Amino acid sequence: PTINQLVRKGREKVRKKSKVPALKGAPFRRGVCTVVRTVTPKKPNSALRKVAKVRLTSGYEVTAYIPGEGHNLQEHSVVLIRGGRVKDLPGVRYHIVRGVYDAAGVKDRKKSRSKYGTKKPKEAA
Amino acid sequence: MLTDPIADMLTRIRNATRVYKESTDVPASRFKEEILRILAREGFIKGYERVDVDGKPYLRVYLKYGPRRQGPDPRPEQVIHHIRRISKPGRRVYVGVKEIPRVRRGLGIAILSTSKGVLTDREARKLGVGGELICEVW
RNA sequence: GGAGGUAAAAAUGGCCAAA
RNA sequence: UUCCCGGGCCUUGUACACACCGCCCGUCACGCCAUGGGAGCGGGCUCUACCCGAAGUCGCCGGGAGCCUACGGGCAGGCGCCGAGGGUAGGGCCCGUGACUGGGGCGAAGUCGUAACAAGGUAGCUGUACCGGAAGGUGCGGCUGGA
RNA sequence: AGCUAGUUGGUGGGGUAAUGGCCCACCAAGGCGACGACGGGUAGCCGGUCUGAGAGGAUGGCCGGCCACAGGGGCACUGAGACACGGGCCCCACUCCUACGGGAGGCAGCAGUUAGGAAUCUUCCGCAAUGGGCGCAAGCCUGACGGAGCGACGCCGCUUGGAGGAAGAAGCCCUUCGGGGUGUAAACUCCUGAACCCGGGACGAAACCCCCGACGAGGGGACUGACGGUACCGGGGUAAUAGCGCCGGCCAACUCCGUGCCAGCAGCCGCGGUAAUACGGAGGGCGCGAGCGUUACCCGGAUUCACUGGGCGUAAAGGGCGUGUAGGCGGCCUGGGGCGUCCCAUGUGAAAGACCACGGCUCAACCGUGGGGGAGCGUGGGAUACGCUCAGGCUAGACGGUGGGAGAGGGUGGUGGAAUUCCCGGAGUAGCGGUGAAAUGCGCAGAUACCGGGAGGAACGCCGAUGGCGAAGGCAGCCACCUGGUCCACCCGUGACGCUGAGGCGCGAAAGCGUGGGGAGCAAACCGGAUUAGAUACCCGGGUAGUCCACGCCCUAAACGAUGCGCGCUAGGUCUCUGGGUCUCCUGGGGGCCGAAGCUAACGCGUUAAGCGCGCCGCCUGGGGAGUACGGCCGCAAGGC
Ligand SMILES: NC[C@@H]1O[C@H](O[C@H]2[C@@H](O)[C@H](O[C@@H]3[C@@H](O)[C@H](N)C[C@H](N)[C@H]3O[C@H]3O[C@H](CO)[C@@H](O)[C@H](O)[C@H]3N)O[C@@H]2CO)[C@H](N)[C@@H](O)[C@@H]1O
Ligand SMILES: [Mg+2]
Ligand SMILES: [Mg+2]
Ligand SMILES: [Mg+2]
Ligand SMILES: [Mg+2]
Ligand SMILES: [Mg+2]
Ligand SMILES: [Mg+2]
Ligand SMILES: [Mg+2]
Ligand SMILES: [Mg+2]
Ligand SMILES: [Mg+2]
Ligand SMILES: [Mg+2]
Ligand SMILES: [Mg+2]
Ligand SMILES: [Mg+2]
Ligand SMILES: [Mg+2]
Ligand SMILES: [Mg+2]
Ligand SMILES: [Mg+2]
Ligand SMILES: [Mg+2]
Ligand SMILES: [Mg+2]
Ligand SMILES: [Mg+2]
Ligand SMILES: [Mg+2]
Ligand SMILES: [Mg+2]
Ligand SMILES: [Mg+2]
Ligand SMILES: [Mg+2]
Ligand SMILES: [Mg+2]
Ligand SMILES: [Mg+2]
Ligand SMILES: [Mg+2]
Ligand SMILES: [Mg+2]
Ligand SMILES: [Mg+2]
Ligand SMILES: [Mg+2]
Ligand SMILES: [Mg+2]
Ligand SMILES: [Mg+2]
Ligand SMILES: [Mg+2]
Ligand SMILES: [Mg+2]
Ligand SMILES: [Mg+2]
Ligand SMILES: [Mg+2]
Ligand SMILES: [Mg+2]
Ligand SMILES: [Mg+2]
Ligand SMILES: [Mg+2]
Ligand SMILES: [Mg+2]
Ligand SMILES: [Mg+2]
Ligand SMILES: [Mg+2]
Ligand SMILES: [Mg+2]
Ligand SMILES: [Mg+2]
Ligand SMILES: [Mg+2]
Ligand SMILES: [Mg+2]
Ligand SMILES: [Mg+2]
Ligand SMILES: [Mg+2]
Ligand SMILES: [Mg+2]
Ligand SMILES: [Mg+2]
Ligand SMILES: [Mg+2]
Ligand SMILES: [Mg+2]
Ligand SMILES: [Mg+2]
Ligand SMILES: [Mg+2]
Ligand SMILES: [Mg+2]
Ligand SMILES: [Mg+2]
Ligand SMILES: [Mg+2]
Ligand SMILES: [Mg+2]
Ligand SMILES: [Mg+2]
Ligand SMILES: [Mg+2]
Ligand SMILES: [Mg+2]
Ligand SMILES: [Mg+2]
Ligand SMILES: [Mg+2]
Ligand SMILES: [Mg+2]
Ligand SMILES: [Mg+2]
Ligand SMILES: [Mg+2]
Ligand SMILES: [Mg+2]
Ligand SMILES: [Mg+2]
Ligand SMILES: [Mg+2]
Ligand SMILES: [Mg+2]
Ligand SMILES: [Mg+2]
Ligand SMILES: [Mg+2]
Ligand SMILES: [Mg+2]
Ligand SMILES: [Mg+2]
Ligand SMILES: [Mg+2]
Ligand SMILES: [Mg+2]
Ligand SMILES: [Mg+2]
Ligand SMILES: [Mg+2]
Ligand SMILES: [Mg+2]
Ligand SMILES: [Mg+2]
Repeated sequence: PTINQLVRKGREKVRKKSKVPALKGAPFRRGVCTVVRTVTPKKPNSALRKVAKVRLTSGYEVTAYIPGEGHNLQEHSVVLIRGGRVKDLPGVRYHIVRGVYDAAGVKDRKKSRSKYGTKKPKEAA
Repeated sequence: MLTDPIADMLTRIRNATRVYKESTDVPASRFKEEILRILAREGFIKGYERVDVDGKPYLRVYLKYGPRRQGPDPRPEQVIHHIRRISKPGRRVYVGVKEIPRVRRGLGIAILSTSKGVLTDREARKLGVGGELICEVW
């Protein structure tokens, strides 16, 4: 554009929108599940991923992913939403923090315990 | 209608250096003579002279080139690699004495108009005037 | 000799997968 | 050597490249999500008109009635305008919700056909108009992104 | 996209410490708005903070400055100062007390409770210091403050030892079994010594006060510490927490076993369906280390809104075309002003923060003291090249004049011939049409082939082209009228009169719409005959809107050169259209091809640029959703922007 056009119209800012609507960018949100089930992934994959429809403290109701192997989440279990989507699950853009109020840590887990919320095991060594 | 007669003169020269001509005719004006005088004092051209073309005043700018190279593409090197206008009529550029650009660590010049007259980046910085940054020549 | 120029046929091929 | 099958050289077209046993289009069936319309319903903000209108400043009276140390005075008190707010009515914007309904995105292997890419077997595309389960067909005109 | 009743101005008043419609009475009809009023949404603002090479982008928490509020709302009183946070009045909501009629309360002060939330502290100590109020003073008050407490929340410092030590124990992992790795790692030997125990023990404090001196200057004397018996010094003295993430590429770190598109991982690309360095565990390794990872948010990378610093033939992007309003930009010469612009001087640009030095805490974090200019703005003085303005002059731009030229440029009226269809007449037969082949169809009711006459509508063969004209759509028989654009020669006149152009206005193929007319051929829809598994198609026979005219709408397109307009410069060769000349040849306008330099991602472009530059407008910012929905405007509708 010309210099006369820039002083008239100007340049537009980017203003990127959030990929996670957590009410002003809250890092975490507490909520209770409504239904616990499994959904199929996209074409490049095939399995039964454990998810849960969580109704949080803000009226919203979005499904979240349950990581690890084995859980204890029920229809009336309170969880904590973390964030981050699942590439293979359409609609799932959140994760459930393991080790919170009603979400227990992965049993027999030893490598990555900061994630999945597992305590430090002690075997006299 | 020559919206920018100063930048047009710089392009008549730029179009002649790529075709390697001896001289080219540019419209006559006292301000354009001050620009060509700096180009001749700095050693970018051989000089100029007030000529007459069909009864109209013109200025023949004798171009300057380097020695004839060897091998493929023996075209001689340019003494004026590129000349372009900075302060355009659509966006006027005015600089002081501290806000003067350094053209190639001093290897190139920057012609700019001041109240004292048409000076270079070195002359205007020594006299401490500055003004409208006309053009940079590298 | 330069343009204007000739159709009778006939559908389909599961998903993912080698620097 | 026209035709059927396979093959060689050059050229031409391609949206094919696990390479035409290729690619690919739309409808229909099922599931998830968001969104438009929808008899309407509910809430929030705001605007206009009028009715009532506390406290209080200001203005008038202070008299058939009050208190005062100087009285052509002061105070109490009475009236009036404005006025928080409340009420009635009608509008403006925004949001939530609603039987039903429209189209949309997304979801390994469901049904129907062959539209396009090789003159894709009717060159293709395109604006408009009509028709048709569906891609789409046809009319009029245009384009080379065809010969 | 329009807004405005105290609305804009005047006069006279009320009120104020004081101007002002701040409020009132009368008068005038004004005031604001694309330079974005009005309205909606969000938000306290700044010094600064974070990021960034810079320009910029993001942000306003501690600290400092200003503003605004003190349960929501209104109001005044006192007062130098308040419409007052711990003053007053009233209304509302809530809480408490009531002898039931009428009373009290306002943590957004310090702590602390409850609720909300992912989450944010002690109902601590002292007025010793600094500061504030009152008091002459003694002194009182001070949840300001100075401190202590909780919390890896951040930054900085420090410890979990140091030196030896096996060709290299045990266990565990790998293996080709020969061995390799954990690994000087461990045990073990010496040395030091964080913790802890004992003793000492502050700086921060000097005045106010008291004496000499005149309760002044000057000199002398005394009192006072929360932190706290903390820091710190000295002596003695124990080998004394390590965790977290990752190891397919990006990206540093590789092997075994278990599972087998299951379980699972995943920031992007993507791994897993029987030998996975990508899942889970093991060993080993890599990176950090009282931290390490995850989520959320800001900047960067992103030159991916491009001022520095981007693009639009085919990737996203040139408006369908023109005419023009505002605006933006503008040829050569001479002076006046000095607005922009530049220089100098001066004031301001608080402190803190940032930067550079030096220094205080044993170092650092932190903190103290110096130094350096910013940017902007006010004032005085100077410079005048350029941009601006004023005045004068000029001709190369632009327009005009005189004489000529070509053209399907447009509108109006008239007019010609060929061909098709139908009607009439004559002659004449047993088929004609149509296809790949057929069949519907037409035909002994006299069809098709032929001659003659008539009617009517539409389009104009040859010329004709790779041609011309127009801004675009678009324009083709012939004649006339009205009328637009354009080119050349003469250099005759005006004299900067110029370019572009948001908006507006006009034109705008085909289709479609309204009213009236017309309707020969063709032909959506429709009906038949074929084809096919099916044919709502392709082929064939019929056929209605429409195609045609007038007037009025509709505003779209592959409206294309997918290339906005104007100007200047940069080799040519060749064909062609059309003017001029001392018409061999030169020169000007226009339409093509091949191509110097150059440009391009390539194809290609290349004086008819997509090259080199300037001015102005329009448009792009990954794909689908989608040119959709909502709203607005336009339209009879279809529908358009
Ligand atoms: N924009 C998406 C739209 O998809 C449309 O197509 C949609 C359907 O037509 C299509 O359905 C396809 C079908 O075409 C095809 N012949 C068979 C196939 N199994 C179907 O697949 C669909 O359905 C199955 C379950 O039945 C799903 O598991 C699968 O994810 C889905 N793609 O799948 C699409 C939706 O996933 C059109 N292509 C078009 O309008 C557009 O591309
Ligand atoms: Mg959320
Ligand atoms: Mg897979
Ligand atoms: Mg992992
Ligand atoms: Mg099928
Ligand atoms: Mg296939
Ligand atoms: Mg697969
Ligand atoms: Mg051969
Ligand atoms: Mg096929
Ligand atoms: Mg393939
Ligand atoms: Mg709705
Ligand atoms: Mg009296
Ligand atoms: Mg009211
Ligand atoms: Mg509604
Ligand atoms: Mg719906
Ligand atoms: Mg087709
Ligand atoms: Mg096809
Ligand atoms: Mg076909
Ligand atoms: Mg066909
Ligand atoms: Mg086809
Ligand atoms: Mg069509
Ligand atoms: Mg049809
Ligand atoms: Mg056309
Ligand atoms: Mg008034
Ligand atoms: Mg706010
Ligand atoms: Mg940068
Ligand atoms: Mg409160
Ligand atoms: Mg007073
Ligand atoms: Mg107060
Ligand atoms: Mg209080
Ligand atoms: Mg408190
Ligand atoms: Mg809670
Ligand atoms: Mg004190
Ligand atoms: Mg004091
Ligand atoms: Mg304190
Ligand atoms: Mg061993
Ligand atoms: Mg050691
Ligand atoms: Mg002391
Ligand atoms: Mg004294
Ligand atoms: Mg010691
Ligand atoms: Mg890491
Ligand atoms: Mg590596
Ligand atoms: Mg294995
Ligand atoms: Mg990995
Ligand atoms: Mg692993
Ligand atoms: Mg970023
Ligand atoms: Mg940037
Ligand atoms: Mg730029
Ligand atoms: Mg770009
Ligand atoms: Mg395209
Ligand atoms: Mg394009
Ligand atoms: Mg165009
Ligand atoms: Mg103008
Ligand atoms: Mg000028
Ligand atoms: Mg000036
Ligand atoms: Mg400062
Ligand atoms: Mg030091
Ligand atoms: Mg007859
Ligand atoms: Mg017969
Ligand atoms: Mg006849
Ligand atoms: Mg003349
Ligand atoms: Mg003049
Ligand atoms: Mg114009
Ligand atoms: Mg039209
Ligand atoms: Mg038409
Ligand atoms: Mg028509
Ligand atoms: Mg119709
Ligand atoms: Mg009609
Ligand atoms: Mg017909
Ligand atoms: Mg078939
Ligand atoms: Mg037909
Ligand atoms: Mg075209
Ligand atoms: Mg066109
Ligand atoms: Mg276009
Ligand atoms: Mg030419
Ligand atoms: Mg080249
Ligand atoms: Mg070319
Ligand atoms: Mg334009
Ligand atoms: Mg459309």
